[PDB]
Amino acid sequence: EPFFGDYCSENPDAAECLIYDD
Amino acid sequence: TEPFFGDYCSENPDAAECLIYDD
Amino acid sequence: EPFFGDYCSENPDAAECLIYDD
Amino acid sequence: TEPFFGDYCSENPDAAECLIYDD
Amino acid sequence: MTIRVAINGFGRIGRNFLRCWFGRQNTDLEVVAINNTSDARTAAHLLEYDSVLGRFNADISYDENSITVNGKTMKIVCDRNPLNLPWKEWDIDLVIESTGVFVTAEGASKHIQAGAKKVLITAPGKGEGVGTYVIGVNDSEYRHEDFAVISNASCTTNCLAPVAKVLHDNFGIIKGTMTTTHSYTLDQRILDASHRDLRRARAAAVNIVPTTTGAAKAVALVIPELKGKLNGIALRVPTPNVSVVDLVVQVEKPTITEQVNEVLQKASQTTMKGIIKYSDLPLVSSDFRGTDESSIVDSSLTLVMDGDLVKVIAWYDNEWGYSQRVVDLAELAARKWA
Amino acid sequence: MTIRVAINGFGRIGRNFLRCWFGRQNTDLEVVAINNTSDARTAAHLLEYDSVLGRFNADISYDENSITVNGKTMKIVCDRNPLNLPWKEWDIDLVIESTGVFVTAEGASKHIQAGAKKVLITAPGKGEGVGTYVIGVNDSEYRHEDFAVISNASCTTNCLAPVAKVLHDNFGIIKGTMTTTHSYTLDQRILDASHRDLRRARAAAVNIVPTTTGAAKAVALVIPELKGKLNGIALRVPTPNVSVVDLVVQVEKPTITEQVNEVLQKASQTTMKGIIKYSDLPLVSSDFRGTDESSIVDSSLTLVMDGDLVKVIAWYDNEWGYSQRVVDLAELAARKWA
Amino acid sequence: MTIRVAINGFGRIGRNFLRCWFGRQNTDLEVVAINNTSDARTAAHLLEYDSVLGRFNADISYDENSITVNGKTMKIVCDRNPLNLPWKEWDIDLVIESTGVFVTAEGASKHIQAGAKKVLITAPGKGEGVGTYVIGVNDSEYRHEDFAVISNASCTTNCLAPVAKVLHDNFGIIKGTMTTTHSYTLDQRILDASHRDLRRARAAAVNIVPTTTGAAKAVALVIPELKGKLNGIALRVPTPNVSVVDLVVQVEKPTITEQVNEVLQKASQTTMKGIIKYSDLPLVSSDFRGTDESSIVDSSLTLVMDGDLVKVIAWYDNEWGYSQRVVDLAELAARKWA
Amino acid sequence: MTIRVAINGFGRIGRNFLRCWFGRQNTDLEVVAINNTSDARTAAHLLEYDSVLGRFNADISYDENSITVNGKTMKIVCDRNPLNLPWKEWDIDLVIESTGVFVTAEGASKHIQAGAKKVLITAPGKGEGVGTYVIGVNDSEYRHEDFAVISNASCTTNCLAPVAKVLHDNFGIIKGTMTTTHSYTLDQRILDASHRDLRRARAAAVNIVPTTTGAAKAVALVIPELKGKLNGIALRVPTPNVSVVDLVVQVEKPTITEQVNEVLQKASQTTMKGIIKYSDLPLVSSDFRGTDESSIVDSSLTLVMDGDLVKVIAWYDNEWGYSQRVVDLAELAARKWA
Ligand SMILES: NC(=O)c1ccc[n+]([C@@H]2O[C@H](COP(=O)([O-])OP(=O)(O)OC[C@H]3O[C@@H](n4cnc5c(N)ncnc54)[C@H](O)[C@@H]3O)[C@@H](O)[C@H]2O)c1
Ligand SMILES: NC(=O)c1ccc[n+]([C@@H]2O[C@H](COP(=O)([O-])OP(=O)(O)OC[C@H]3O[C@@H](n4cnc5c(N)ncnc54)[C@H](O)[C@@H]3O)[C@@H](O)[C@H]2O)c1
Ligand SMILES: NC(=O)c1ccc[n+]([C@@H]2O[C@H](COP(=O)([O-])OP(=O)(O)OC[C@H]3O[C@@H](n4cnc5c(N)ncnc54)[C@H](O)[C@@H]3O)[C@@H](O)[C@H]2O)c1
Ligand SMILES: NC(=O)c1ccc[n+]([C@@H]2O[C@H](COP(=O)([O-])OP(=O)(O)OC[C@H]3O[C@@H](n4cnc5c(N)ncnc54)[C@H](O)[C@@H]3O)[C@@H](O)[C@H]2O)c1
Ligand SMILES: [Cu+2]
Ligand SMILES: [Cu+2]
Ligand SMILES: [Cu+2]
Ligand SMILES: [Cu+2]
Repeated sequence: EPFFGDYCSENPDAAECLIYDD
Repeated sequence: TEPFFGDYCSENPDAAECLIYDD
Repeated sequence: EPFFGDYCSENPDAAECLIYDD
Repeated sequence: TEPFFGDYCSENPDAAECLIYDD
Repeated sequence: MTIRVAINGFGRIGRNFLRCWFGRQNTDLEVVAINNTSDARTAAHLLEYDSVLGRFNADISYDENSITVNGKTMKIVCDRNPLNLPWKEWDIDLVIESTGVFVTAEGASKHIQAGAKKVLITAPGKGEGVGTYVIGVNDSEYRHEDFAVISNASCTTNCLAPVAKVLHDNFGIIKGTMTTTHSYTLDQRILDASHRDLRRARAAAVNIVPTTTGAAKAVALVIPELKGKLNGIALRVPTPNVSVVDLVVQVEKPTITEQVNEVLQKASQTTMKGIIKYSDLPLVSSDFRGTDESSIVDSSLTLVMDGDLVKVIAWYDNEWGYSQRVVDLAELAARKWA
Repeated sequence: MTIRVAINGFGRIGRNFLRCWFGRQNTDLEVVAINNTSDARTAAHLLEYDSVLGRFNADISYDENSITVNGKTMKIVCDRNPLNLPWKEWDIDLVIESTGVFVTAEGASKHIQAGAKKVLITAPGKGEGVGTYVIGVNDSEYRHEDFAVISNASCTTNCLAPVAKVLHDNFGIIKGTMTTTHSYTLDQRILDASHRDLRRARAAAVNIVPTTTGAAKAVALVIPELKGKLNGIALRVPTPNVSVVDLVVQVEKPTITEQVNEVLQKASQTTMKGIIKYSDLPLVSSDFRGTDESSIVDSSLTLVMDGDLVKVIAWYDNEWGYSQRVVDLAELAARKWA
Repeated sequence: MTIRVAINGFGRIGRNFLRCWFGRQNTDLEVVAINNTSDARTAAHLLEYDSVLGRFNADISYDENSITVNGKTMKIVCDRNPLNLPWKEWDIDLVIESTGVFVTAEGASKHIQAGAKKVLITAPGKGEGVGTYVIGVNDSEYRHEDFAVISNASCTTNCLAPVAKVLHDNFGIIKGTMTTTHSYTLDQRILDASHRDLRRARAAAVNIVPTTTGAAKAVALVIPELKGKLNGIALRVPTPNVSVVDLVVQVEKPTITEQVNEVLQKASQTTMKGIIKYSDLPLVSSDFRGTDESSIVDSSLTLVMDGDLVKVIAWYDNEWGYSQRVVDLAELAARKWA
Repeated sequence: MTIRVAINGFGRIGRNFLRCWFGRQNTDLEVVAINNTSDARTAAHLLEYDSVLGRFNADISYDENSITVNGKTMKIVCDRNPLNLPWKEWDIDLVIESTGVFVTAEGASKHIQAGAKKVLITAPGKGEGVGTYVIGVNDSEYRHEDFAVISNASCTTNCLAPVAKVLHDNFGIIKGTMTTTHSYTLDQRILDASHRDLRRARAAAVNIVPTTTGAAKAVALVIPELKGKLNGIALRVPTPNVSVVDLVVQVEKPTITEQVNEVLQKASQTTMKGIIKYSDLPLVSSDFRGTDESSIVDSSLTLVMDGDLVKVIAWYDNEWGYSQRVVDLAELAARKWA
């Protein structure tokens, strides 16, 4: 989570962060 | 046609709802 | 195999007959 | 361009190799 | 009157044509027989379950050699040779020739030699002696005794003509070119495979595939004045249904974008009512699945380059829209039998 | 007799829910507000036109701050922070959390802080604090005062749990694995693009993309007995909607394929009626679009390898089917509001 | 030192084979003739241009009756009846049977009658009389005089058998089931069209289509031990090439996931070297295009539910991978020609 | 000389641009830094594994904050704000602005305020003060001191201009219209989802989606004489890469189809060598993946309606072809630094 940990924390709906449990 | 996207896209130019590539 | 039995027998490569074991 | 398809398609007009729909 | 009709080729246009029929107000036709390369079980299953149209909401059953839909049973024949079909012995007045194979005046005629009194080709007719009719364009020139073999032209022609007419009457077309971005069809191979046409030989769902077309030149068959004026090509892309045509005509009477749209809209409400649909919404191809009209003008796309170079964009559900026109053409012939 | 509902996240599930609701005869709900990252215009447009569902047959209009469908007006908001939503002042009882970003009790709770009384997450709850329910599996164990934040689990769990139950209650599951061949979803990229999940980063419409799922385990929340027994993976494939689960479980009570389907078939018309559908037709995915049931067993595909090894294949419209279950859950809570 | 080979059926496998052959450093084969339902022009064109493989980097020319690639000329014939092929006069030792229509010893034998000495069917043999071999699994049991008609099994069998072996030789398979998420193939229809198999009749690029397969059992021909233990189904999805198998087997010797991959990984660099590839990267289907191995294990996806329940996922380029194995088998026979 | 270059936006054009570079003869550029919305691990994985280009054959590795390709290490920055980039402290001469977001003269300038001496926008530049160059069309008018922010225009313009030029010089274009059947791109949603542009909001892989374009009008920026003469639209269809443009220009000097083709072919061999490719084979879109030229004229599609209405059809690998031009433009600027 180097980048995506902090990044996805502020923009959880960003194209690079969406994770839908399928 | 900017009752929302004007500001939103100004502040979040890379949002999925804002991307416009000149194909 | 009413139709396809006799039909596919004469035209085994017909669009309606091809069956590739996958 | 009929060294084969001419006769083949004449005799088998419904073959997968012969179908031509005027889209 | 209620003429007896038989369907030769129960494919996309075949089954679509039926469903259009089974869903209409009143009818001067009566589908009594269906010839297909399959058994009745298969024909019944495919008319019900459809990847594009969705499940057919109707009572459907079948037996060793026929299918019944909402009480109506239709005989199921399976002979690849039209000459061997029981047309005469089944008092068949009209045959819907939708196999995609017997599209020449010569091949279609085989239904006549078999007893049918008239044959309707659901595609451009090749050869001499065929009457081509585009509903809303030249259908009023229909005469039962003019031709034994008639054609409903192609789906692109059915989209192109109605619009070419309004643009000609109103502005007079000098010359023009066209391109249709069409959904792939059953004549294309699913994967690279042998084909007399090297482009139709390529994997359909993963390619943009150019093909020659006689839809542009065919428009001349219903609008004589345009003969030798229109030409174009086709590009098949990865969608299973619904197409769009791109028409660029040079006009004699210079105009502006708003004028072109105003007349197209005028017609959609008057003369071309039910044939040309006017759409001012920012929609996409799938939004037109099920549209009955033949041409669905996308007004926001209309363009007029320097007063006399007009470009119109029209969508058309090539399977369903065209089929409505085939049912329309069959009705015309039923209302004028003899 | 009626609770006011707000929809947070007007996406696939958010819009499928609204349409499932409008399609029902009777309801103990009243959708009065929607929060989304768009304007009212975009909301009304995407609700009416859908690439998968087709056009919404309804009277839909809109204005700067609301949309109206068949006489019912719904306020349109656009605040990404739930803590700023006027839930208290709009007397909102239930909030449908379908943004896919507030799946923990903590996050969902922000709606409660904003004044909502209850929140129903349309996804597996993350962390502790949320009550998970699956209609037809443990909906009977619903207590209004148990959790202010509930969850309808994932779409796979809704298709899996109902089948696993009948399989456990009749043959007793010792354990098993499961693979779901799923349609791609909005968390995947259309083309190779950056993503925290290297597989989800790959072009979704041209790849078979594996992803880790929790669905297998999540069943343990509605069927404690299976705690730690099931497990699985997911394979996303190039289709926009409709998925199918492949369940292989080691039964405790040796049986035969005919029995397994006999059981399943029984449930479809009795206990799991309306939840599980029993299909014995040679169908394909598109055939299941718009199917209200949660699990659609393909009987002809059931396998029993050596009396104790069972393999079941069940289809499910991950969007529409699941959304009917969300409406169901919402309705339950409405009928038991405290 | 060299056998003359003829290719019957210049389709996907027929052309993938020819390209796999040209790509190798050394060979004990010489492809001298090709029979197909096309002209030499179509043959040269589809060999050079491929939607999946990309352009064939080679010097390709043709004329009325032959194609030439990098100096080697191959005679082009077009007789659908094998009994009429000039195999005897062209001194043909081995015939690659890849038309998909002569899968029984009876049919394949027609090439022997025509004068060929051996025929290698690129598909599971139908009926009795054919010898089935899977490189790396039982290729060691090859005897030139055993069968004049051999088979390289199906593409799934080639990915499955090699994995099942390592799994049986290390943990001992008690039994298991398998599902293969397969790319669509030429036996499916591009759009809903008539077919003897109601599922194969549905639009392949827009549906998930289940089909019965023999691959699971066929493994029993190269691994007698597993006779009647494995079984499976197939799910065809909208991708033009590359598939993946989902194998779930009840091991006899309880183990752990890390061990299972430790074993598989060992084989990839030792026994099954060149046959099984061990991948521990978060990859997707397209990444495996052009992969020479027969089975590509996705380690991160291996599951061991309760020590004895194992689940393995293995990718395979059903066209290219399988075709390398056909070249391998052909080469074997060449090195052991009697 | 070897100027220092930084890449802002390591997406499709970003990574494609790099691979074009890493595969060239000699270079006057040196990519030293890459800013992207991701970590170095992700940037390295995506440059190697590609759904379209296939695996990158090169030595690739990465560390906590950089990636090395064939011995060359490039720093990896991850700041969404160009103003905060270490351009000054990293002596960055040129920035490749390929984020798709900073395409206005104002936004691109932020790289300058951060230290970069020049910025190259891989897309049409909006606003004033930008120098647009189309290699092979007006690239000889390049002057290092003319503009600090330059643009390589769009991929469609890069296909349109080179052809519009040859057709203008040789026949002089009076007016014209165009339509590009383009592959979908990352600005479109994978499924119906919110978007400021209702058409880009629709499921990309299942729709033909019209979009406005400034590619036609942009041609005027490199061929001043055409200003106010060309206009058109775009239609995005379900293919991940490779596009085709349909140009219809009214000419002053009447001609015939063979003449138009003869000059296009002449140019492809002379003046437009390496920019316009001439193709007389019946190919499909996927056959052009990897084509370096910008315009690939499909001669069999050329048409001339009544001597003065010309229609040309040209393919272009929008990702790879365009990238070669971006690397071309960067080289020009390197060879003329100061
Ligand atoms: N968008 C469209 O699909 C469209 C629109 C307008 C016109 N058309 C035209 O309609 C015709 C058929 O096209 P389609 O899309 O329905 O394709 P299709 O392949 O689904 O339909 C053809 C049908 O004919 C049957 N058939 C073939 N040979 C036969 C024979 N000898 N006897 C009896 N039945 C036979 C096939 O089994 C199939 O059911 C073509 O000429 C085509 O150009 C198609
Ligand atoms: N097959 C399915 O799509 C499916 C099935 C079951 C469950 N789910 C779950 O439902 C959730 C949403 O899935 P979806 O398919 O509808 O995706 P989606 O992207 O279409 O829907 C999300 C919607 O929420 C909006 N949104 C995002 N952040 C927001 C915020 N901060 N405030 C207000 N609105 C916001 C978006 O604009 C969008 O309209 C996920 O958790 C997903 O796992 C999806
Ligand atoms: N993934 C795969 O494609 C795959 C993998 C393993 C095995 N196979 C097997 O290989 C066989 C062929 O499969 P394919 O994918 O190459 O299909 P295909 O349709 O592309 O190839 C068949 C070829 O044989 C030709 N043909 C048909 N009948 C003929 C005849 N009577 N005489 C001469 N040529 C004839 C066709 O014109 C075509 O070129 C099948 O049995 C299939 O199950 C396919
Ligand atoms: N066919 C084509 O793809 C094509 C052809 C010509 C021009 N273009 C143009 O290139 C541009 C990018 O298109 P693309 O296809 O490469 O799309 P893309 O989405 O793959 O690439 C954009 C990249 O920019 C990154 N990014 C976004 N915001 C950022 C920020 N604030 N800072 C740093 N990085 C950021 C993204 O993570 C992504 O890696 C567009 O303007 C487009 O019109 C595309
Ligand atoms: Cu048409
Ligand atoms: Cu799910
Ligand atoms: Cu296989
Ligand atoms: Cu472009």
